[PDB]
Amino acid sequence: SILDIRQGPKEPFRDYVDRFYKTLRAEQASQEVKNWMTETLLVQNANPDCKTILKALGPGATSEEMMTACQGVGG
Amino acid sequence: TSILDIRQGPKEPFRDYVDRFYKTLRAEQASQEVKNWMTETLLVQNANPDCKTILKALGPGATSEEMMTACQGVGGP
Amino acid sequence: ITFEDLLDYYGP
Repeated sequence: SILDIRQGPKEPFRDYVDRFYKTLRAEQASQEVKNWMTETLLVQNANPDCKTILKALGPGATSEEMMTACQGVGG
Repeated sequence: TSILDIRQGPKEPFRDYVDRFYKTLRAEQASQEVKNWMTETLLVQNANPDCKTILKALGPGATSEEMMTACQGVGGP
Repeated sequence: ITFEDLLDYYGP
């Protein structure tokens, strides 16, 4: 499921987001729901270090903004 | 024709809101697991303030019957 | 509750 795509504790955020979008390709959902998934579920399933940053971005944050904020986490 | 459109009115009976949520979710394109997750998260998230408070205090272990009854004192007809 | 709970509550 897309529900279960979850970031590993030291998984680079870019790798996780790539896995999330890849699973989303074959997920049965409206584009509206898919988009909402990338704004909400993607944050909920992020690792503790990334989630802290993502929550500070505020509701309305897009995956592009998230990428900028989190890609550098863990070097 | 989207579950994302379903939000409880401030005066809307909780039973009426769940009815709309259910019927909309039936028609929504999603896996059963995603529909289950939608129910576990959106139904409470999109409830009005007082019903949301009651539902959260009840906790996720609450049954449908208990849930309906617990919220039936909020709002109008 | 889940969608299956709602299915059980309301029926079809």
